[PDB]
Amino acid sequence: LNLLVIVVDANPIWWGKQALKESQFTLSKCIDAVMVLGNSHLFMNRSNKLAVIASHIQESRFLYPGSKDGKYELLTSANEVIVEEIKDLMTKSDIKGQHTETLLAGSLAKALCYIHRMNKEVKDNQEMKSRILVIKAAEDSALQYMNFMNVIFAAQKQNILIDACVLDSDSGLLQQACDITGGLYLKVPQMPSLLQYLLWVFLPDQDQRSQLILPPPVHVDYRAACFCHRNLIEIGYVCSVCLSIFCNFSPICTTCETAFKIS
Amino acid sequence: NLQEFLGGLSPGVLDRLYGHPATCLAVFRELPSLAKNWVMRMLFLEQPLPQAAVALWVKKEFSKAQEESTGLLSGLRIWHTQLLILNPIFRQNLRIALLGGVPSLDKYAEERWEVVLHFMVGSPSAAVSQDLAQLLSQAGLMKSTEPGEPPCITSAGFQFLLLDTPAQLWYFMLQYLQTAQSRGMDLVEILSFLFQLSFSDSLLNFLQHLREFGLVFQRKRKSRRYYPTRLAINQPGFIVVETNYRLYAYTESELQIALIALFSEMLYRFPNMVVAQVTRESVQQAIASGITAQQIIHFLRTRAHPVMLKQTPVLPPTITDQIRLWELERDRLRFTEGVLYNQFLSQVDFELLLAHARELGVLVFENSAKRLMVVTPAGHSDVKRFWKRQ
Amino acid sequence: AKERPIWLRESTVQG
Amino acid sequence: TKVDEYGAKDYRLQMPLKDDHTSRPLWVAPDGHIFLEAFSPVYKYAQDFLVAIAEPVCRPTHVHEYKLTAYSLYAAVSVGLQTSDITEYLRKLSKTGVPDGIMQFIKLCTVSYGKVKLVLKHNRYFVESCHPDVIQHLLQDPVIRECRLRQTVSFEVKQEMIEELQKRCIHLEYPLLAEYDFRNDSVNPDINIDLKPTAVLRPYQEKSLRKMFGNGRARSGVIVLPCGAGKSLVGVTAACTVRKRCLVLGNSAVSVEQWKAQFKMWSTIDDSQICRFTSDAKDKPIGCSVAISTYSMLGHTTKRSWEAERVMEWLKTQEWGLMILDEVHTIPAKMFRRVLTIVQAHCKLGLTATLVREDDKIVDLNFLIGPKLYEANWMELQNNGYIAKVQCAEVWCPMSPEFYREYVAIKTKKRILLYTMNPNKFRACQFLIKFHERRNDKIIVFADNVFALKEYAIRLNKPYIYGPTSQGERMQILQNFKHNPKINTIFISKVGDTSFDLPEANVLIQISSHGGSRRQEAQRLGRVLRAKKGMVAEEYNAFFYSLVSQDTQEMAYSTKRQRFLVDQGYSFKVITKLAGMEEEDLAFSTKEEQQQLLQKVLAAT
Ligand SMILES: [Zn+2]
Repeated sequence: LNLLVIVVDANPIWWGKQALKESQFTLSKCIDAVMVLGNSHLFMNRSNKLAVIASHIQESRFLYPGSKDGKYELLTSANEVIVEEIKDLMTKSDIKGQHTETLLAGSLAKALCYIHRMNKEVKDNQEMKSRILVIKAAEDSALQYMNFMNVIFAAQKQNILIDACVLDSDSGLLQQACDITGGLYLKVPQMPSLLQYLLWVFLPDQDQRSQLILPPPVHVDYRAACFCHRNLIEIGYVCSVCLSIFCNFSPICTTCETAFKIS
Repeated sequence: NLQEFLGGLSPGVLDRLYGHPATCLAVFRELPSLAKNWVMRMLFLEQPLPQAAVALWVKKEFSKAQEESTGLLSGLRIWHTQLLILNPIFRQNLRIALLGGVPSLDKYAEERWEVVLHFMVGSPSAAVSQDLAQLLSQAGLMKSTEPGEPPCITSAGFQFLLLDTPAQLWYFMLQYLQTAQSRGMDLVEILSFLFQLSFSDSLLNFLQHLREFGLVFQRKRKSRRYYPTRLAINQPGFIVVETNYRLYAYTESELQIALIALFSEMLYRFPNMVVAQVTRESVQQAIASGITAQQIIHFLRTRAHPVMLKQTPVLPPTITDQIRLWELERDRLRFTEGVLYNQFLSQVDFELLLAHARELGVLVFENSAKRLMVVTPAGHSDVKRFWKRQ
Repeated sequence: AKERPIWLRESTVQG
Repeated sequence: TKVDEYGAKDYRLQMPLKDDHTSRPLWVAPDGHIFLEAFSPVYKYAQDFLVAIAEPVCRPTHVHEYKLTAYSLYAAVSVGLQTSDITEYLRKLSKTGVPDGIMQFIKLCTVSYGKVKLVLKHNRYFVESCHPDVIQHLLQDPVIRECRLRQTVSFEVKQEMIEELQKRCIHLEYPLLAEYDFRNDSVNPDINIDLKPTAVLRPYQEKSLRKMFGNGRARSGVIVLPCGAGKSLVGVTAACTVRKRCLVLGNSAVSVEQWKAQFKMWSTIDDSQICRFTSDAKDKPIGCSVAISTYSMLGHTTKRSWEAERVMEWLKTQEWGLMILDEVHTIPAKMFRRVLTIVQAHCKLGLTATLVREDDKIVDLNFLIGPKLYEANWMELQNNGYIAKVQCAEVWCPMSPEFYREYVAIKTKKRILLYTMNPNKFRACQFLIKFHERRNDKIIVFADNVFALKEYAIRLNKPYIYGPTSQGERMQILQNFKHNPKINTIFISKVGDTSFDLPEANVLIQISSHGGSRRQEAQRLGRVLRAKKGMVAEEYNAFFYSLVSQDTQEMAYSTKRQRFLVDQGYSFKVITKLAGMEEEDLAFSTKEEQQQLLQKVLAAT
């Protein structure tokens, strides 16, 4: 079976900027597209299961743990729960000017441990191939690099595919993240037609991904920079403690304070 | 299989059968691997697309999956070339199906099916139902020929009996649908209910028959609401086999003892166990009744006690081989109706007749050295007409 | 080496 | 007594079911049949108890089958298990209770034991009994008075009528006690025989010896052990333990020679103290006590050579502490059984490996010697590695058309010589022998028909042995088979199964069979049971092939013949066809050769 997890980056600052701009695309339509993708994923098979996480500057919250219109009861429950919870989360939110960058590493960590819990609980008879369909919507924060890299490596070890679906911006950190675990990277330039992209590129599971034509991966610039400048550097002088990429040879690296002996 | 059943249908019945509530989803689940993905893709397109794109939309490796899926869905007529847009009705119904618009029950199903099988076998005590009896008689697994005397069991009956519960029930329901069309019950209306289960007068009668089979149980003096059993949507073994053709079955239900006695000689019956012997007499009796060694081997394997699961193979090779040899010995002499020829003046005419018989499929066996052949009586008329025509 | 014969390793019956 | 709609008897209203039936792994049928589980954790304890109180009839891998009788219950009481001591534990183990019929049967059998004891003293057999009422009500029939020679009440009885009186008592419900109190016996001085430390006793051998010596007094009975299991060692150990005069009875010259060799090898008793009361050679039988002789001689009915007459009179006069009888399956024969009454012995132990026969005279052994004390578990020995694992197989050979035509056409019994000699079986045996010869496996071909054996042996230029074959040539052929690498096969006739000490062989092909003889089948199978130096049970190094001809009386004989082996647990795998036979070149590859063989068979007359 397959356990899909949709990590939606619903950043109020950026999505409300879109709302002020009165652009055609809106967070409501984005949530509807994600809902349709999840419904289709579960539609694929009974054993398949899904979950949803929403990201905010403060924290990240799960959007998912009759036939009034002649509807499938389970998907109806999914629609109702996600709609109600997303509206509640968006309506209620404190204001903090100091912190405005969208948070994604914590959401991905919550995801990873959730998949671990489900993998433990599920019967050993059936094998579960989990996936994380990250949908970024705003620029990433520099300070989150370390934790995001930790969670990416944890995902690599635990065999989960991070399928990135960044839109309106190309996050180098996120493309690097999905490249490590082999997840697909699609940058949709047509936001209104986003759902067609999901039902083709992302929706097919790892089982059938190899035997299918999908957009080629984007080249990844594995840049390195010294802690002085944050500029690209091809040669780094790291020590045996900090393991930090530096500018040039120095008597002692500041982040270490070690008694380096010249020679 | 359900795929066979749905493939054996016309477009006119197919589009009607594609009802809004469930059919578009039940038939979707059938889509084995990949056709699901294409159905989701072109669920939102109002413009048909060229076939070359679908052809090249699968890598060179594993293309056979592409062709087989395309052929299966062409048979299902989900789309039309229109030159591959999906049927508008199916598209709308599928969009409406995609964000648009118990412990006692299983025991009840088990008990009802067990009593049905008890009646199927020559059990003196069994549930009485004239409709069920006549339905089984016309299902092709039973023949009475005398209303006063209880109906006997035909050759196919034993083969059906020895099948596992899932396949047994599925084939029984397949025959139910085929006979429903014959009796005049609309096939589409009854079929849609089965799909709806996994999520009118004819409906009431069909639900009554399903309840008699034990798949559903209203539990409220035949109310509108029903609670389907586990079998409606669609266990450890107990037999221990020795190397001396001895079976020790931990059986308390008389059905299992009867099934074992169908092809074994019973020796002792303990409260929680029974001892039987698989001898030539019993095995050949079953084979003459109509069973073949494959059913017996499969039955013993599926009802295999956990003790013998450790050894590989589960069933001893000596027992399996002995059963197979016993079945083979019975059909050592193969009988085939035919007509022989004699006194061929010339071999050219014999060869020409042989070619004609091969073309028509009449020939069954030929002997060039002896210049003779055998033809079935059905082809005897054809060959006689050819000879008369000269 | 010293492996068992085929006709004893597996059933030779046509089934 | 109650029969269901099917063949099986109904016991729903007979006995109840224990609530902890899963814990209890034992079953008890009213007829006495018991079905034990070989997968239960307490299987070993249940096996020991059920072997103690009952005799196996079928011991497959999963569910063992035992049945108890009066003799088995008497043996249990002899080893000292009281009616309660057995029945209480039987009820505890049983998962479905104990039927009242079995309860009363056990009670009656146990109580009717020990009341009458038979003790021979000063060449006189006294029927002692502490209870006098037993004799008082036992002297009703006139046979006792006519038999008798013309508390603790005892009376002398005639030597000749002992067998008749014993079989009478068995059905009279007062079994006689044959226990020998060798520990307390001063009439016959103990012999200087000891068991050297070199001899090693296997666990099953020790268990059988313990069952025999259930108490300080040795019990007279029959212990069935495989020929390769060391039954000779068990008998030697029994004699050494008895420490009194022992008379071992073989069945042939080879048997007596092997018994003397075993005595010398495993017992410290000096060579001069052992004699061979054999016509071919003698070692002063009267001089020493420990003796080895033969049934034919002791029961010889015709004229007796003066020296043998003196020896026989000495044997009759003397009293023997132990009477070992090997191959007890032949005892119920007229002449052989006469030896039991001819000679006097306190306990007559019996050893054998194939205790099976067609005529219902095996039951007579229970009173002729005693209850079957022990019967080794062949499957357990195979698992423990004491006996080489055997891949028992039955090669089906389709009969040739012409041979089948004559066979079916003639209603006479030339078929024995006909179906035993057909081209298909000839080619099958040739190919099998070739395959094993290139595999370096030792072959011992068997065939009842000497004519067929000779024909096969000449066609394959192999050294066939048979009855009137010279002893020197027999020994030469056996030595060549054991030593010479160039030869690895010997074609032995029925004489092979009688008695021999042959080298361990990796395969045993049997082209022909004497008939439905479980005795012969087991006797021939025992040859390859000789465990190798470093083999393994799962390797199935040993193979046994019983070639049969399809659609012939040989099939019925083979099926009736493999009953004992399947009861032990061996699974005979059927081989319809052999891979590589078509490619391999074999004799009788053309119709003409089969024609000459058929003509020779017809001319055989
Ligand atoms: Zn440092």
